[PDB]
Amino acid sequence: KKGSLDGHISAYEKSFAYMSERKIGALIAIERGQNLNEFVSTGIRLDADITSELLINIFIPNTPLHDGAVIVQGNKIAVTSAYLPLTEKSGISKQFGTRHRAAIGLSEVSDALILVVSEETGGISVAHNGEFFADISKEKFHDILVAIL
Amino acid sequence: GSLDGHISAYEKSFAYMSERKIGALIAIERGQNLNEFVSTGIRLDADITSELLINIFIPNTPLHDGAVIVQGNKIAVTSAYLPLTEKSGISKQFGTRHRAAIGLSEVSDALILVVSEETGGISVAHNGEFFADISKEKFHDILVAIL
Amino acid sequence: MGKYFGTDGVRGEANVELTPEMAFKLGRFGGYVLSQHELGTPKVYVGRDTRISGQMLASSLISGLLSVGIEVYDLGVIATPGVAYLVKKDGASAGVMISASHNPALDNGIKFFGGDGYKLEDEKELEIEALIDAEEDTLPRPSAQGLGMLHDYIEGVRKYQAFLKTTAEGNFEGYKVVLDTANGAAYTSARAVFADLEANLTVIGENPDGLNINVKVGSTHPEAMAKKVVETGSDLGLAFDGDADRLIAVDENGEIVDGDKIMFIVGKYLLGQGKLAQDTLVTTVMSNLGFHLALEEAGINSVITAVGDRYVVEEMKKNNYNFGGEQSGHMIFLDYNTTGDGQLSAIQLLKVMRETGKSLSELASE
Amino acid sequence: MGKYFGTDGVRGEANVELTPEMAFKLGRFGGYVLSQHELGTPKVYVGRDTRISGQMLASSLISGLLSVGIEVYDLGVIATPGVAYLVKKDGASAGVMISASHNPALDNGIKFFGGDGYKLEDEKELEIEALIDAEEDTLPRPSAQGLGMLHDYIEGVRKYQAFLKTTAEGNFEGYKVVLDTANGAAYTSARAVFADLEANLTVIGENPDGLNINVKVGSTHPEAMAKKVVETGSDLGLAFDGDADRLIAVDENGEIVDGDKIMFIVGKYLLGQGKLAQDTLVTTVMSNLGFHLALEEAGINSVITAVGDRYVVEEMKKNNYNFGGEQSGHMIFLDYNTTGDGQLSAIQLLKVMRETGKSLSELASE
Ligand SMILES: Nc1ncnc2c1ncn2[C@@H]1O[C@H](COP(=O)(O)OP(=O)(O)OP(=O)(O)O)[C@@H](O)[C@H]1O
Repeated sequence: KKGSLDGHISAYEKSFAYMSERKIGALIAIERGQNLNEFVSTGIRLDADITSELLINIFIPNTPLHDGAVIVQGNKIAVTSAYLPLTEKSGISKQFGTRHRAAIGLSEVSDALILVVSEETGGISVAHNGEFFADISKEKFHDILVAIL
Repeated sequence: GSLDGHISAYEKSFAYMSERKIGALIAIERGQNLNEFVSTGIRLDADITSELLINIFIPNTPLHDGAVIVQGNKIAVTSAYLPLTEKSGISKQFGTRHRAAIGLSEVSDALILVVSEETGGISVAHNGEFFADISKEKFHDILVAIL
Repeated sequence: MGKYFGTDGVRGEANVELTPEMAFKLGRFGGYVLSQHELGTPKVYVGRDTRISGQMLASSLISGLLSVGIEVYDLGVIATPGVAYLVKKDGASAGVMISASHNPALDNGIKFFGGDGYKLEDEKELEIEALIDAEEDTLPRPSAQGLGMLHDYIEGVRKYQAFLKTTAEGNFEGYKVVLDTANGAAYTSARAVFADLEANLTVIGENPDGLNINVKVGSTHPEAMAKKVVETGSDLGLAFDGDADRLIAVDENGEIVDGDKIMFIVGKYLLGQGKLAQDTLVTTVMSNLGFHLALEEAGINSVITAVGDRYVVEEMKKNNYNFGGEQSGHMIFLDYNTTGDGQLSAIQLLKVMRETGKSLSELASE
Repeated sequence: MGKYFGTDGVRGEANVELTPEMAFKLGRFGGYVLSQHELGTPKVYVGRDTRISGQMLASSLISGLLSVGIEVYDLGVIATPGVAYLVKKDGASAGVMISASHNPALDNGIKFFGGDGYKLEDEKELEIEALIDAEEDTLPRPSAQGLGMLHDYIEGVRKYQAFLKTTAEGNFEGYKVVLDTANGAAYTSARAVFADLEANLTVIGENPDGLNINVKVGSTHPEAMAKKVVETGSDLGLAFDGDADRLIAVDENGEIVDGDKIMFIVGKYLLGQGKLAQDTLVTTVMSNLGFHLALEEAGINSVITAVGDRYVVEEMKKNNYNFGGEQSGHMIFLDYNTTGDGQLSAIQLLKVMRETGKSLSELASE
């Protein structure tokens, strides 16, 4: 948690945008009221600081870290071998795979505000702290990440 | 150090990259200086596991360029340029990445992880000497001798 | 062939018959044609085989299409079926692939993968012909605003690989295979695909150097992959085409398994399992006349479409059938992928050998 | 002068003055005039700015490069100094930078350099214009083996980043810097060079946008860099240009420190270390009269030539000195660079301020 992580938020936003133009759909985390570590204890974490190259090469599909989601703490994301708990409701739009529905589940159960790039839904959408938003502007994502980073 | 997990993970990652023909040239240091040549490239200081190594050495990717230099029971390098060799007996069939792996044989004091991106043959040139095209058990014996 | 379109796009020799400036023109005017039929900015794809002179035509067409406004994201070195599957999966409005398959290295393909997901529609070809036929180039040339940046799509190998692992339909592990890359479309994704089934892999010609495409390996002289099958002692064979569309293989004995023979094997494994829910499968009269006799003995009804897969796909869309093709090996499982895919055909054959109990030494004997 | 190529090469409005088709003609014509005097297949390198239309013309030139057999191992984000240094240390035969520099995004500028280190001479551009303006078509087209294949030199930019760091010859730590790329090409080398040098990082307009290169930030609008450096307490402020051709300085007092003051500071620092010249440093007549008066009082010999950076380079090469710089900001510090290098000039200025200890406020005394 520093200004280096504050700029790493912008770097992660740039990586998510370059994924959105290339449909590299994955899910990430930023803790927002409780630890994800109980759900983040599944695999071999990294705790390496959030860098553009590391995430942009990690969250690609058909590779050793395609499955699951990215879990983070501090200035670092704990690799990718551990996703949060999925949802339990069905009144919301059913227009996505595990990614958007499971991130909204992390909104529903955890207090998270999780950035989750969409392959099944194309763009980037934010579910946050018991609420959500869909397909928002790049400036909205940057402002949200800077505010709740 | 009793690196029965670290060397096993590096061996498993190397075999996984060799069979599927993943092209890279990685390294882990030894009892001499290796940080000055490593500070040039991008930094991750990543925790060491075989799956993350296969991820970082995946071809046509963001971190797919340059060597992977490791210190201790972890890895910290991304695209840091190693010093090339000057010995005359460099194999032309050995790649320029393999030539760079041969670079460390006289300006460092360690081994490397050399995987051919054209045929997948095994290669190592450490402590001045070398060992090439070793099998999985033979490279396992090489890493046990490294420990 | 229209005013400037060939049979499956543009087929010819780069910088010998076709012109690189004409390739940029067929990119730009084609971009205008694509822009004049869809609201919003058209998002397309691009692909090319590993031909030696191939990259020049793809670069010229990518530069030409970059001006018309449709920001063509490009993904070089990938299969044509992979490019089509990515175009129909990620949400593309168009696509491009470049491959010539059975032809020698003196020519390279140019194929505009249409927005439908099948081959390019007639209206798109007519519009591209019109915009390359008129004299003036009246396309809207954006100076700064509206220009399309070239976003590289180097992750295009990953999605096309991911279409194979879903089409595995169970593991192909344990068996021993031979995959001759033929310095073509198999040089990028097919080695990782056949390895991704966790089987023993023996590759031939997987170190392409550009000018080695379709030379002494592949669907032009399959005796070499059979000699490698005999020496390596693997069970089944696999010898891809130039664009990973066609398929052929040698058995563990070394003989030649026909494309209609692979069709009969896949059809028996289908009609036994009930997956081919349109059980009267399509067929081509370009195969041997005894192949239809074998089909009639097998108890599967067959129709006759013209030589080539265009009218085959047309009849597949007309009468709503799933499997049907020529004798080249295009086992186009239309319920599993977009179009002719040699990797998908090899995956289906591996599934047949895995589930049928009997090995490949008994499937082709029907 | 050439009809399109001029002083700083060819600079015309994209898709208005120089057509991209003419660029695909120009790259091939430049190849067919590049391979005249070398032996074998000669090599080159290419770089460009961050403009959205910059990628289109560079892609067209790369497409034309595969017409006469010009093998390219190039990049897409570097300064003209980067391509010059790569040409000097790579032993290649050509180097081209695609950028319109200080102008707006409505035009792009393609100019081929000289492999020796300076710009290309009169004969090269004259023969290229002769080839382009020739009515007929005589450029050979390599179809068989002999045509090259393009390669990515993404690891090659690290050489340009290290060489400037090597030419610094001293850490840039301590002096808290505020770099100003301002949607140029310094987002690829300057940020990494300063971060490796243990300096301070605060960059305004460091993110390229496509139509924001040299727009309301940079060499043609230095207000934002000075404002942010004053607001963030920067002890030193430096700014670059779109093509990084010039260099401008942001003082601690919130004023504007220009190229004449930069040249005076560099000349005094080289006078202290005994590396200015024999006795004479070059000078453009467009500098302020106070600058030349302070130079005359300083005692270093001043020579005035024709207005223009090309005349500055010619005077530097003829007068056997080792420095030359016009008040716009193009400073040929040939003791560490092949040609005009804004980043190397800023590195030399920061090392001068570190070694001498003279204040940022008093650096503009002469
Ligand atoms: N000094 C170096 N430090 C780090 N990485 C290097 C160095 N030199 C080369 N490389 C790496 O190797 C690549 C070039 O090596 P090259 O691919 O020619 O060899 P190879 O893979 O061993 O052989 P082949 O090309 O025959 O498969 C570079 O792109 C880079 O990733």
